[PDB]
Parts: sequence; structure tokens; C-alpha cells
Amino acid sequence: TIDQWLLKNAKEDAIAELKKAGITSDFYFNAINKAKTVEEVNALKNEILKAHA
Repeated sequence: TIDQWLLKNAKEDAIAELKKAGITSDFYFNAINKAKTVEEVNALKNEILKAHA
């Protein structure tokens, strides 16, 4: 039982506060859904800190 996988939950609760940080790229926001859990969504955001910029 791992339907939680699909995710699609932290991508909006996180994008709603990251779009203000300035990062407006779509390569990170779109990949925010591929995340597995909330730790994977917020985790990808921490990657833009280095992977990007």
C-alpha cells in the first residue's frame, strides 16, 4: 500500500512559497512532482540551491 507515492501534495504547498523566493525556472518546479514524498519534494528544492546557480 504505497499510493502516497504519486505525491502531488507538497508541489503546491511548496511552490506557493518558493515562487516568491525568486526561483521561477520550470525545470525545478515541474520536477517537484516527480518527488516521491514530501521529503523528496522539499529535498529537490534544496538541490536548486547548488544544482542551479
